[PDB]
Amino acid sequence: KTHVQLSLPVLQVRDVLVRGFGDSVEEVLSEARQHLKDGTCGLVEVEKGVLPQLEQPYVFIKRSDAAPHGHVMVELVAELEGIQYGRSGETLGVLVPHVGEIPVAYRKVLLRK
Repeated sequence: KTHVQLSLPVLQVRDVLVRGFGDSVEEVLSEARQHLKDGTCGLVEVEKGVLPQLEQPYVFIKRSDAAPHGHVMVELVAELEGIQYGRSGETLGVLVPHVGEIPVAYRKVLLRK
């Protein structure tokens, strides 16, 4: 399938133990996709002061369309030193590894895989 229905645990930035996916744009997009497939991916909602608390490169989920079965269609865009790799809509949040942090909510998305 080109798209997969996921329910992503929404984490508070100060709970996150592993604050990024790796060290290159290509690695973080790779690792993000692997963690989404394995159900080991969390979502941090972006507000003032959140991104400086996480590690670059960043992996964002961005709205790809204007919502089958309650699931917003999203795609991955990475960012390193102010340059983005991909072009998409509004940010729903920044992806991070999930290693058992307690979420505050779940975000239903349809991920272009």
